[PDB]
Amino acid sequence: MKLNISHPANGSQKLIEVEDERKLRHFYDKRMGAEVAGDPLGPEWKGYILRITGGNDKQGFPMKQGVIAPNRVRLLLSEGHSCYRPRRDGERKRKSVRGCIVGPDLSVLALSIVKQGEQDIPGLTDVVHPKRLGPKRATKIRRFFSLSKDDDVRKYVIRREVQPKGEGKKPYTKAPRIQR
Amino acid sequence: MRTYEDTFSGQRIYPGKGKLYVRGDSKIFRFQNGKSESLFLQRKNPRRIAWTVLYRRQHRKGISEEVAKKRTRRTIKSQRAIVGASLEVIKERRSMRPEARNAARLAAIKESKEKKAAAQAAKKAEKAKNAAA
RNA sequence: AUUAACGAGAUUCCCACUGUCCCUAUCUACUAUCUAGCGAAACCACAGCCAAGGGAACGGGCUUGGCAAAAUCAGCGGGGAA
RNA sequence: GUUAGUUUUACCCUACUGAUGAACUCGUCGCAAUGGUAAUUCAGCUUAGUACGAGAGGAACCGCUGAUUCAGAUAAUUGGUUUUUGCGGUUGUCCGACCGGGCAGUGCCGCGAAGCUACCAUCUGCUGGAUAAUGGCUGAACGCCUCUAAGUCAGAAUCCAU
RNA sequence: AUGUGCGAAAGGGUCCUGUAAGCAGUAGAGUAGCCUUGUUGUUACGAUCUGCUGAGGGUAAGCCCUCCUUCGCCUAGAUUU
RNA sequence: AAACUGCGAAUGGCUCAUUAAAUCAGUUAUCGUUUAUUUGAUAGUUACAUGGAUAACCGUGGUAAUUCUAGAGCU
RNA sequence: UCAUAAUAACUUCUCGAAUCGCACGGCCUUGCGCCGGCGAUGGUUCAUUCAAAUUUCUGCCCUAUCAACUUUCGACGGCUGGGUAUUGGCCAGCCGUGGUGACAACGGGUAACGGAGGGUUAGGGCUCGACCCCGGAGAAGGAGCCUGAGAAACGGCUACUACA
Ligand SMILES: [Mg+2]
Repeated sequence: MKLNISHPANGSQKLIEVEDERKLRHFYDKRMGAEVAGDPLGPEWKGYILRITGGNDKQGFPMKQGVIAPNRVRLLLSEGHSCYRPRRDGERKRKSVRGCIVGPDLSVLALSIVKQGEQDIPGLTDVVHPKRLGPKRATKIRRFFSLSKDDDVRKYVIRREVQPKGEGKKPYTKAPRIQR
Repeated sequence: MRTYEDTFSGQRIYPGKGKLYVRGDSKIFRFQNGKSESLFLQRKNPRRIAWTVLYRRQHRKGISEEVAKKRTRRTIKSQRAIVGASLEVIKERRSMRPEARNAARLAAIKESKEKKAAAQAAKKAEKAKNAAA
């Protein structure tokens, strides 16, 4: 079985191999969106609480919030559902989905950290990843940089740095196109 | 080993007891004992049978409730570093209070006023030459 | 020679049904059973363990062998060419 | 050629299946003469696409797992049986009505423990000796040969024991 | 034949059936009365439903436990060696 | 470039199976109804500007199998 | 009982521009002031256009070895409602007993989509019309539906049947 662990605080992701069925007997009744103590995983994981986000079956099928069953069921999907993207306005396709009860059948599980412990994870909490793009709507800059109603918000626009590939010409800057 | 729950009456079932009945349309039923099985085959309704687990739950006899919604609703976290600049650089963009920011504003508006006056002066010069033309 | 209706008349097939059967199991009442009281009949040369032999050519009895231990109760249907 | 037509008696003697029993004081624990005897056949995997054969075709011992017929037990689970007349429903009539009851040889229906019971359910069914047919060893009679004439080896679902 | 005794009741356990009698109701399809005429106006009748109620009844006659629940019985009579 | 949003995809093209007052033809009615689009008119009873998501995107996956898709971070 | 207007009210209740491109103008308290043009995209109602859906009158080939048909479970009509974009036996309740027919109803056959029209000729006719234009229906057979002004759509989806 495979586990895909993600850390939203620092924004990092890793996957770990676990082969001991005895270690994972502690779930197998937990639902989607619940709390659990990750301490019995091991000593370096003491003082951790995990949130169950979802997984993939052995065939590749995902699970869907709101269907209470350990098996998989066919349903009549519509617009707005989680595991279907229609190709034309108004389509409704019948598909098969996995229930919201964890079991020994799943092929890959996935979890997120809610509260850390004292030990550190050798590949997860030691590196931190930044965000990708700053704000661009007018109200966002004022609240973000705490300016008042009349503080010339336009000037404070976070900009990126880009280098032209032409004869190593001196780079220039790129900006977010303030709206409203 | 494993255990099952009676379909008709909800009683618990250990290995070896009871039987398993498969209906014509590929639906599997389990009965803990003869009493459940016999009643089911007569098209009786479980809702109206006084000793069933479903009947008790439907009439709400002897059970209470629980909730923890507002506990998991307090999960809020902190901000993270942008790629625009160094995280410490990001903060100091609004670390300072309103003195130095205000001082720049007077210079900026004076620059704006100077350009507008130059435009008006240039326009008057442009108007004069146009008439002279 | 045909023939509608009729038949506790003889014969063949089909649907429903079932312990007729595969293959047997269980329950109830009245006897059989034991006791107190009453209390017969058919039948009977003498009687009553077998194998072989010869003989009126299929013996309980004869010849040669096998064997063989008091008094008795409930069933059974081989024989007594019952 | 066709249709319809009464099938009597066992309690006696013996034979057989079982169950008591007088004599040497009453008991407990044992030996074993004699009598009886029991297991049977098939299928699948591997050996094997092999030995053999030009080709087409196409085996066997050991090993593993099951099954058919028969025999001896047992009832945790499944099913059958209901006078447990246990609980409930219900028809007719009778006790003035309700409650509680009688009768309809067990009124009828639903469920029904205990006991009995079903390859309709579950468990179990051993190895020593001597031999026949046949194949052999040493070896004369008959200077050679020969499994037999003296001696001797292996050996069957057979025979006798466990 | 003084006992971890025997017997008769009782309590608890385990099982079978499936929610007792009685009381109450802002339940109940409506009909007939009486009025100060009502947001349920009351008085009479009314299969059934809801609550007290997984309650009531039965339970060894070839079920289990009780020194720690109660009440009783007891070192015989006759025959024989 | 990619992607969100808007529109069309209900037009064209093919065939003659069914259908005997049914389809169809000429001629009437909507004072008995709907109509994107086109054209023409037409609406006095914090305001220097309001709020949360999501795509594209970086990076971690499953199945032999598809114009299948999961969970994490931005707008 | 039209157009339009007035009165009393009501509404999980709408609409009356938090939208985009070009130009760069005019005033006097000289303020980061006020006013100003041409377009695009939208918006309530009315009118028009492309239409659509129903609908009045008359007109079809063979057959009597098809003469009486329709109403159980609407068949002809009246009333009160429901539903549809709207009328209507279209549907739900109550009530009358009607409707078609020898001037050929009802039923059966068609190697039958209808029409504008093709072939052959004194005149009158006989026969063909799947097929380039107009109208109708269908996407293997039946049914059911989402989006939209417009679909009972099939180079859209759901289920069964038969193939694969
Ligand atoms: Mg070969």
